[PDB]
Formats: sequence, structure tokens, C-alpha cells
Amino acid sequence: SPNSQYLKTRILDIYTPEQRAGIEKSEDWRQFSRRMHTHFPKLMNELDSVYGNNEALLPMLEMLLAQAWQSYSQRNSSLKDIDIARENNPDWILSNKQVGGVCYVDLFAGDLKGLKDKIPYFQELGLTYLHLMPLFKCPEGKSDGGYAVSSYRDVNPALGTIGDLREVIAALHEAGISAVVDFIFNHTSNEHEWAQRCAAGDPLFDNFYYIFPDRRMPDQYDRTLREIFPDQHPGGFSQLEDGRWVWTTFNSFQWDLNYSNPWVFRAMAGEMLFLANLGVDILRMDAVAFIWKQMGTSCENLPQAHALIRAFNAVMRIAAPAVFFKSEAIDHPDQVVQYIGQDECQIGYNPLQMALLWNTLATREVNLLHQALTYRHNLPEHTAWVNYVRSHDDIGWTFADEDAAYLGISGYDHRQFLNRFFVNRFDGSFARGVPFQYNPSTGDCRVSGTAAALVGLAQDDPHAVDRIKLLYSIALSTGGLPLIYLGDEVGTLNDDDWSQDSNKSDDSRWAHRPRYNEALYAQRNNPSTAAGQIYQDLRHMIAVRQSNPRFDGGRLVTFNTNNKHIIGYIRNNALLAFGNFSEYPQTVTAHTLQAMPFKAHDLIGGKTISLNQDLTLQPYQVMWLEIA
Ligand SMILES: OC[C@H]1O[C@@](CO)(O[C@H]2O[C@H](CO)[C@@H](O)[C@H](O)[C@H]2O)[C@@H](O)[C@@H]1O
Ligand SMILES: OC[C@H]1O[C@@](CO)(O[C@H]2O[C@H](CO)[C@@H](O)[C@H](O)[C@H]2O)[C@@H](O)[C@@H]1O
Ligand SMILES: OC[C@H]1O[C@H](O)[C@H](O)[C@@H](O)[C@@H]1O
Ligand SMILES: OC[C@H]1O[C@](O)(CO)[C@@H](O)[C@@H]1O
Ligand SMILES: OC[C@H]1O[C@](O)(CO)[C@@H](O)[C@@H]1O
Repeated sequence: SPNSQYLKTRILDIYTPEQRAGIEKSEDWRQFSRRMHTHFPKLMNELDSVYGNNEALLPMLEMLLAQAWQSYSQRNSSLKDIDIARENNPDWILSNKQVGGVCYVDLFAGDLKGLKDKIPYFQELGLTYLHLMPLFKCPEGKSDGGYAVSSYRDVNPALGTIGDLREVIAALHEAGISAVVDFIFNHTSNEHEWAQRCAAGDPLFDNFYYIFPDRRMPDQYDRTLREIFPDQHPGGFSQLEDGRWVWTTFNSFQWDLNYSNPWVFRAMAGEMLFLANLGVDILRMDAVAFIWKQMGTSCENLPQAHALIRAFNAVMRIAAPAVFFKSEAIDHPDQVVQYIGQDECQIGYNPLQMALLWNTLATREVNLLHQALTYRHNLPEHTAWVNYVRSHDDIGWTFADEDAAYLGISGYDHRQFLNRFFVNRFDGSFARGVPFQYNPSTGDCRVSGTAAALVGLAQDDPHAVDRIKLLYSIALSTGGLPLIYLGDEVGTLNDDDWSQDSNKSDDSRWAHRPRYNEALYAQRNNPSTAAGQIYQDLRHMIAVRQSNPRFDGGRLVTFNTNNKHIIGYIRNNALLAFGNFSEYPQTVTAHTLQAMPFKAHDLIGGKTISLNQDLTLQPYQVMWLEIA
């Protein structure tokens, strides 16, 4: 294997002697050379572990490093300042100052210019982080909501131009907001030029996808593949018009890229560098689990998938240090956490906490949540969870069966209950969700619907507003970067017309992708409305989180409340949080509170609470007590 010094000398061979002397004395080359020294051994090691003695590895690597240098050279000086800042502040992601939001540009603001016009609202809300849903060109009609990408470079013209996107990112940065976008690197649309040219037999795109002559290998693979959208097709493959079969983990119009071809890694690393130099701060690594395949396995979470992501990480450390990764792994918690590492994905979605928030609202019992917060919350140094309540996707019940079994809970039976409960097929349920991907072969099902729909706001359940507050309080205070599904902060309900659009009617996730509700946002400062009640209470929690250092960092210790309905945990040995998941009043006894200070200020309600007597919480009440 080559060394960084050898490879650097060859990078420079493209220059005339006169040009080269100038480059070698330059600040950019000095920084690039330093980062090569520090980070190239990781890049080489990870790529070696995946591709081994492949003839194409060294030529690909040299091509990639040449691109990395050109990319860093071209990179804007303002971005190079963020590179340095984050290179010397790896824990910026862990600051209590960070609060994120996510929205669709079209649904929330019409187009990119409209989105730029909403930036003052984002500042008003206190956001420091904004994830914009897939922005680039995609098939007309059905595109999995933009996740079938036809071009990584050309903006969806319904949203505007690449110039509009540049103005948005600059305007976000001006407003103190990180720009977060998707890196959809497991698959492209079937209309992507790479896909068309690969299928057409263009030798330049040979082996860019997984294409088979018949069902022989697809049948073998399907013995062990999980079905993500069983409504759409069985197993992991779809048939082309010419009779061949292509790997399609997701929709039939999403073709899995073939990372066993090192030139595919190179191609996507080039796409990553392009996004980096737009000034993107965080790339959401979509479908991380699926980027390596192996017969006889689930073709999820394989060692090479992790190694490739670590290879991508090294490329950013070399050529765009400001760019961090957010892993999307929605799976068993033992597998979710493996993507999170300073050298892999520095942050990642926390589906366990999210799913168990909803679980706890249904059961009223904090057992599973307490277990998760006790044993699966704390992370390695320089990493963080992204804690959330809802997303653009369905809710999957991804708690661990093994964990549940310790508590005497059958995972299978419990999921059957949660699914009935949240689609209003259980006596007395307050939830108004919609099924998503019921799989008759496994009994698995997921849930669609907005936060407000799932807590009972559609039917004006008097507890709905407080339920929303409780859920978000936990995401905001457990430690990690909280992510608001924009629209939730004014109680936005389902798009009840989603099923009438023939492009959407077989995908119930569209139920919880409503447009910006002008009527609700107009009432956000009106305490007489649900919208204003939700907004003011969420905004207050955001303000407290961001201003109070007791929330800093990602670590917590749970507190045994001795009440099966009340969750408790402590931040920085200084903030004691209680959340009541019962619709009835619930007490923490004076006996349970004996070790605490005599009195404590509650940041939620603003009163001084006596801890030497029984503490009774109203239904769904949250308390944030300063105990140091
Ligand atoms: O200065 C480096 C050293 O590289 C040698 C070739 O062995 O020339 C290479 O570097 C030049 C300057 O970048 C290139 O113009 C040339 O094409 C490349 O072969 C020497 O010529 C040079 O001294
Ligand atoms: O049920 C409403 C609506 O949802 C769509 C597709 O998302 O199907 C979902 O609901 C069906 C009924 O339970 C499930 O069989 C299916 O798996 C689920 O995705 C439509 O098919 C349906 O009309
Ligand atoms: O009927 C309600 C019960 O159904 C299931 O058994 C669930 O596992 C349990 O949590 C719930 O209380
Ligand atoms: O760490 C400081 C951070 O605060 C922000 O404004 C919000 O993310 C970032 O743009 C900046 O890098
Ligand atoms: O740090 C918080 C501490 O400060 C006080 O208000 C006064 O000492 C205590 O009641 C409280 O425990």
C-alpha cells in the first residue's frame, strides 16, 4: 500500500514546475498535506479492508485524491474557516445550543426562494440546524418523495436552481443555521444517467448496479433479505422490461449502487465533495445499512458497509473537515449504535428513544423507555444522538426483543398491540394513525401520521397539547441534538387528502407530510389556541435548553422514580427531569426524593418545588429541576 507522501508528490505532477513551486508554498497545500498525514492512513486501511488487492484500488485512490485536492483548493475560504473551527471543536454537535428542524422545501415554503423567506421564522423558533428534504432532480410523479435521485447536481426545477440553493445555504449560515441535506448514496433512480448507461451496456458504467440475467441469484438472495416496502414488491429485486433483474431494496425505481466496484465509491465520493463545497454542514447518510451485499446474509450492517462509511469520513477529514455525517440506521438498537463514531458517523438518528416515547404514551408505563435511557443512551466521546419525535417516515417499533424479554414483554405480541393502538383499532385509543407496510408474511407493520394526529389533537383530546409537550421535552433534554419535524410546533394534522393523489395513494407516509398550515402558524402567538399553546411551550423549552448549560453534552443517568408511570433522569448531576406518561396525576414520594436538595427550581413551570414532601405531577406534566 502507498503512503501519503508518495501520493502527494504525484498529485502535484499535473502542474508545471513553476506552478508546482507556487502550490507547494501555499496555505491550502500546507493544510491539505497536514490532513493527508493525519487521515490518509485511515482512508487507506478502510479501503484495503473492502477492496483488498483489487487492481483498480490504487488507480481509483489516486484519482480520488487528485479530486480531493482540486476540491479543497476550490473550496471557499469562509468554509475553510469552518473546517478549522470544527477540526478543533469536535464536540460542537453536543452543545446544548444546538436545536434542529426538518422540512420539505415545497411543502413548507413552495420553493427555495420561499424557503429563504422563512429563515427569519427559523431564527424566531431558535433553530441552529435545518435539514432540507431531497432537493435534486428526480422522476416525475413517483420518486419516493425525492429519494429516487436522477441527478446529484441538478436541482429539482420545481424548487428552483442550484443558484437558489447557494443563496439559501449562505442565508442559513448568515442566520446561524447549519445546512443539512441528504446524501442518497445507496441507490439512484432508474432514470439517472448512470443507471440508463449501465443498463444499456455502456462499458464506462459496467458493474455500477447489481443486474442479473434471471431469478437464480435473486431467489437465493431473497432467502435472507428483509422487505422494506412489501406493498411494492417481494424481496429485494425488480424486473426490467428486457427480462433482467436489478437489485432494488426500496422502490422498483430505486436501483442499489454497486459498492463492490471501487469506481462507484469514487463516483459517490466526488458527489460528496460537490455537496461539501456547496457549504453543506451535515450530510444525512441515507440507508447506511445497505451499501454492502453478501449472499447468505441480510445484506445489512455488514463490516464492509461500516468500513466504506469510515472511508467517506476520512475523505471529509482531508478535503472538507466541516462536513459531519448523520447516520440513518433504523433497525435493532445493537446495529443502530455501530454507525455512530467520530471516525464513522459523528451523529445518528435515535429511533429507539423515538419509538419508545410513542410506546410509553400508549402503555402509560415507562419501563421500556427507562431501560433504554439507562443502558443504551450514552455514546462514545465526540458523538451524539439526534433525538426526534417524528420524521418524514413512518414509525417502526424498533426496540430490542431481547431487552423486552428481560421485562417479561413479548416483542411480537407487543408490536401487535402498538400497531392496533396507533391506528385506532384498540378500545379507547386516542391515536389517529394510518397503517404502513403491513407484511402478511411477518406480521410486521409501521405507523403513519403526524405527532398531533397520534396524540389525539384531530378529535380535540384535551390531553393532546400536553402530550406533544411531554414528547418533545424528552427529545430536548436527554442529551443529543433534538430535531423538530416542522409543523409539529403548531399541532399540524394529517394531510387527509393524501389518498386521493394516485401518485401517493399506495404510500401512507404522505398522510404525515402536510403542507405549511397558514391558519395554524398565524395563531402561534395566541394562547387561546392549540397552535399557540404548543408553540409557546415548545419555544420555552428550546429557550431553556439553549441558555442553560445543565443541558450540555449527551450523557445522562436515569433516576428511579418508583412510579411506573413517571420517567426520571439527571443531566450533568444538576438537572433532574420528570415526565408523567399517565393521563392521571402521579406521585414521586418524599421517600424517593430524600437524597435530593431540600428545594429545587422547576424550569418548566417556574416555581420552587419542595422535595421534602410528596411530589404530585399533573397528567403529562414535565418538570425540569435544578438540583445543582
Ligand atoms: O519537481 C518534481 C519533479 O517531478 C519530475 C518528473 O520526475 O517532473 C514531474 O513534475 C513536474 C512539475 O510538476 C511536471 O511538470 C512533470 O510533468 C512531472 O513529470 C521532474 O521533472 C521534477 O523535477
Ligand atoms: O390503509 C390506508 C392506505 O394505506 C396504503 C399504503 O400505505 O396501504 C397501507 O394500509 C393497508 C391497509 O392496512 C396495508 O395493507 C398496507 O400494507 C399499508 O401500506 C394503502 O394500500 C391503503 O389504502
Ligand atoms: O391489552 C393491553 C396490553 O396488550 C399487550 O399485551 C401489550 O403487550 C401490553 O403492553 C398492553 O398493556
Ligand atoms: O458551533 C457553532 C455553530 O453554531 C451554528 O451557527 C449552528 O449550527 C453553526 O453554523 C455554527 O458552526
Ligand atoms: O445550585 C442550586 C442551588 O442553589 C440554591 O438555590 C441556593 O443554594 C439551592 O436551593 C439550590 O440547590
